[PDB]
Amino acid sequence: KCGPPPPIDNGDITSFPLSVYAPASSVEYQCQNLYQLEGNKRITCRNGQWSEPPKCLHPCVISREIMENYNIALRWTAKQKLYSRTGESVEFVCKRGYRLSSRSHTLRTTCWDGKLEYPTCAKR
Amino acid sequence: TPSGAGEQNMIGMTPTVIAVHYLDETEQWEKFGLEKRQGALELIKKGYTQQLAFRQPSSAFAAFVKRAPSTWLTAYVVKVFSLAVNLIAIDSQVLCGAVKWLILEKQKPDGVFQEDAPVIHQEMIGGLRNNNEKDMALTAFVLISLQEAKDICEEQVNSLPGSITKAGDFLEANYMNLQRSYTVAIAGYALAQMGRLKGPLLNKFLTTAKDKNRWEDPGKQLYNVEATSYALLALLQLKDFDFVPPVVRWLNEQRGYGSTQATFMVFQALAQYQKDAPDHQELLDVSLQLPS
Ligand SMILES: CC(=O)N[C@H]1[C@H]([C@H](O)[C@H](O)CO)O[C@@](O[C@H]2[C@@H](O)[C@@H](CO)O[C@@H](O[C@H]3[C@H](O)[C@@H](O)[C@H](O)O[C@@H]3CO)[C@@H]2O)(C(=O)O)C[C@@H]1O
Repeated sequence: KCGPPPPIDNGDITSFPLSVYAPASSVEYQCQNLYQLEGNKRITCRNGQWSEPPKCLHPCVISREIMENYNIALRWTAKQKLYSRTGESVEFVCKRGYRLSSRSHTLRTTCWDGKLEYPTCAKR
Repeated sequence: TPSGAGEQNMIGMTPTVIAVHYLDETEQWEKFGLEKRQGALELIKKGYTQQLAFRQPSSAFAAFVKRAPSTWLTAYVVKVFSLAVNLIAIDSQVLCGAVKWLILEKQKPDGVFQEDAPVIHQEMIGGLRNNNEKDMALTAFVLISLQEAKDICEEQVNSLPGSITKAGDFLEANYMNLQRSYTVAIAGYALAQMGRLKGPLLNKFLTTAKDKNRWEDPGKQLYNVEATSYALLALLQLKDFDFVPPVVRWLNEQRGYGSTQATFMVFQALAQYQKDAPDHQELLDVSLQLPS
């Protein structure tokens, strides 16, 4: 018999908590909107003990602040801000007349766990 | 009677819940007619029970069974049900399920709450019906509702305190850019509640008032009543009893269609003013809100 399930950052269980859980019994987690479950969504009451719980991978937030800098702006839409899931790509072109000064590929990237590497475009 | 009852029922619940609250909090039942309390409690029960038929499998609410649920309405339900927890039996799964849906489904990574299915009856949302600063205004509105539920649900819903914190960060990071008195008042209450209103933000909050007695913007005056009520709640959180008497007088002097928010917020703020403030001024009439 286990106690209440552990918490995880940016997520919670998909059911209402109880005080004591009979062994064999499981519960699932879910992450907040745009966060990505890493690991098994389910845990089990293993001899009076919870099995291991998942991680929630961070999305990447593309601000009007970040835009004004690396001198890149939004390629398709014209939203002054945008959110990207982990495992999902964003695409820019350069600012008011600049060249691609980063790597031989980098305009198209993979947000992963809050990390997204921006292409830099330098002036003139 | 307009048709989308998931919303209309909340409009009709509102006068009764906030009247009872006001009279409980100020302990003025003796004067009003203590005989009438039991009846008011049953009217609240009947509002609550009727709202349950609009609760979706997701634990969110909407005007109809097959309309997408509203973020704003689901948060207004949480706030109203939270004021009623020691008035009637409110099932925690109903209240904390709605809280968890907000947190899990409608909050964006940077803390913002978003509305994907606006309410049909836009007159019920008071000064939110404005389109500038809606991210801040709505995030504040929802967070205030989360704050009301924190102690009922913190246990049933572990993600609640972090979602609270994350909403506060977003308000704090954008408070200084705000232009409208309404947002300054509503976000200022939300921040003050968490003790996170200070420095330039506190100064900005206080200096936004007109004549040190109201928070107002060009527009429907009902929105300024509602703004100033939040502001009065923020001042009570701050324990700033020096700033308070002119605010209370201006509000008391301002005694319909589209008045759900004004009514809710004036009665809340004035109840807390009398509950908290030493030698408070004599105050208005509750039988309008609570007839027989
Ligand atoms: C986080 C996020 O929103 N990711 C999307 C992105 C972004 O919306 C966008 O990149 C930001 O500017 O869009 C993605 O889809 C696009 C992609 O398939 C590209 C391929 O180069 O094509 C785009 O459709 C274009 C179409 O190819 C053009 O010929 C046409 O002129 O316009 C269309 C739309 O404007 C896709 O939108 C992306 O990968 O960049 C998908 C991400 O998940």
